[PDB]
Parts: sequence; structure tokens; C-alpha cells
Amino acid sequence: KVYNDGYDDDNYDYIVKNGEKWMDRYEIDSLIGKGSFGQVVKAYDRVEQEWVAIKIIKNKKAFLNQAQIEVRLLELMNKHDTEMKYYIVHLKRHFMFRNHLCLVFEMLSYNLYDLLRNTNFRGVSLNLTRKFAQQMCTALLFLATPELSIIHCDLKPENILLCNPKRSAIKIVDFGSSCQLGQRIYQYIQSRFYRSPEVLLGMPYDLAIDMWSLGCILVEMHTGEPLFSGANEVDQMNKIVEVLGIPPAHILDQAPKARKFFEKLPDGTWNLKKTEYKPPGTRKLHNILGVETGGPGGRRAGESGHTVADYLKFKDLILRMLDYDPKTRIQPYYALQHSFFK
Ligand SMILES: O=C(NCCN1CCOCC1)Nc1cccc(-c2ccc3nc(NC(=O)C4CC4)sc3n2)c1
Repeated sequence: KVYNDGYDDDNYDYIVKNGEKWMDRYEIDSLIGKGSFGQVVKAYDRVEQEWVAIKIIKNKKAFLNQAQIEVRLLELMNKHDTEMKYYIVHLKRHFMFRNHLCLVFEMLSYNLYDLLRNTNFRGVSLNLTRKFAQQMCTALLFLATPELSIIHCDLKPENILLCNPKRSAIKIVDFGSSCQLGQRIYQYIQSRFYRSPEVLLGMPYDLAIDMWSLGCILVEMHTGEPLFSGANEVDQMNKIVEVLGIPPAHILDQAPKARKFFEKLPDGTWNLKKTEYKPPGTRKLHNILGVETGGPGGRRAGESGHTVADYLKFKDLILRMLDYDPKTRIQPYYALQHSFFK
């Protein structure tokens, strides 16, 4: 009949009313997001005199504990990044309000998916793409700090926000899927389109999965459409194979889930199972990017910084991010020294 003395709905969510003031401090403006965790509101901090994004976690033990896991990782990252130059969203405070854990973040702007929607999924320039790429690579180098060793585990355009709607600076959000490098506990991880081959194949993984995800993201930012839009894992892996070919044999011989996608022939070589798809490696990135045809769909023909030479540098960096082998896949430090950023 009544939940949390009337403050909650039947689904454990705080009922957000515009104009409330929590603790004589946070003036609640409006709802700016929601999900299974709970809600996100726009609120004015009266003490600090600034807008904030406040994440109100559901009044439910399971979501409360997952939120505290993220708080620990956010506070751990704040100790290593005062001055805030490695592009991770700043958690500035948390408190309990009417049996809800409230996490106070800095107010950011639109996410990179919204931005893509605003271009009607036709992409943004190689110049803006490069700026995002550098910041994201720098951010991955900071996660790679030995004392952190944090896998985000869910990089995608909706989890990268602009700081200011009129600047190109970005921050990474949502460390709810994130963990520190350790023994393998989880196997169904990452959002399908940005899922890495080692995770699809059921194999050991590390911080390299985030670099795979970044490769996929950057091509999407420039094209507008996801690179590998699988409706299921078998479709996902087939779309990777269209572009990058059959994975190397030394990987597939290890893979527990290889037979979900492939068949080991009597001579010990691998090919696809029948489920449609272009032959292996015949949908070349070179043509998806439009290297010699004026970029994706010809729309960058004659734009500054979209020459063939510029496109081959972008292509080369991306193919290093989409290495099937996570041991030889490009790492943050050397991605930053790639010719694409000079
Ligand atoms: O909660 C998030 N995603 C929910 C889905 N996750 C999927 C996997 O893990 C479970 C949760 N992302 C997230 C996490 C922490 C902080 C924020 C955050 C920070 C600032 C911010 N600013 C926003 N919007 C604005 O300022 C204005 C409207 C443009 S949205 C927003 N979100 C987002």
C-alpha cells in the first residue's frame, strides 16, 4: 500500500518531485536519467553554488551494494587524479537520504550517442574524432596505472559525456560494470556491439578489452553507425569476421566457446559454422572508412584534415586496437605515440 513512508514507488525508486530541497542543500530541478540502478536528477547545490548530477540508487540491498562497489573505485581514482586531467567523472560526495544512497557527480553535458543522434547517425569529423580518441587513450593509460588496473568493462558512446556542450572535452561515466584486474569471476561482460573476441570466445581477459571497445567506438563516431552491430553473439562474431577474418588458430585452439562460432576441420584448421555474411576479411575497414572515396559515404570529400594520408593513419591505429590477440593489441602508452595524434 505505502512504501518507505510514501517516499518510494512499488519498484524501490524514490519518487522525484521537482522543487524539493534535501538536507537544506540540494534543490531538485528535474529527472535527467533512469535505469535499473535507480534515477539521476539535476540539482542545484546551494552550499557550493553549482549544478550537480545526483544519482539516487534504489532502496534495495542489491543495487545499494553494487553502488558502494562503484563508490570505492571512484574514490580510489580521485586520490590518483586530483586536478582532474585523465577524463574520469568526478564523484564529489555521497550521503544517505530517506534510505537511498545518493551519489553527487559534477554536472556534465550530452553523451556521444546523443551527439551521433544529432548528426542523424552520419558521424562527426576525423578532427573531433581524434580529440576524443586522444582523451580516451589518455583515460585508458590512467586506468592502466598499476595501483588501479581498472577495466571499465562497458565502454560505449552513451558512457562518454561532453563536459560542456560547446567544448570538445569529455569524461567517462558508469563504473558499475567495472572491476579491477583479478582472477576471472565473470564471462558475460561488455555491451554486445563493443564486446571483445576473447570475451565472446570465453577466454581469459584483461585491460585489453577496453581497447577493443575503443576501436569500435572511434569508427562509429566517424561513421555514425556501430562497426559490429550483432543481434546475438553468433551474429556479433560473424560481423567481426567479415572485417577482420577468421581468428588465428593458436587463439581458437584455446577458446572454450570456439565451437559456438567455428568448426575445427579434420586437418586442424578452423572455419565458420553455417547459421548472410560476406566472406572472411572482405568487408575491409579501408572501405568502411572510405579512405580514398572522401570518407564515409563521400561526405568528407574536400574537408580539411580528411586526406588519404590522414585516413591511413586513422585506419592503422584502429587495426592496432582491433588486434585479435590481446597480448599484442596496442596499449594506451603507444597508442598515444601513434602518427594519428601528431
Ligand atoms: O548510471 C549510468 N548508467 C546507467 C546504466 N549502467 C549500465 C551498467 O552498469 C549499471 C548502470 N551512468 C552514469 C553513472 C554515473 C554518473 C553519470 C552521470 C554523470 C553526469 C551526468 N550528466 C548528465 N546529463 C546532463 O548533465 C545534461 C542533460 C545533459 S547525465 C549524467 N550522468 C552516469
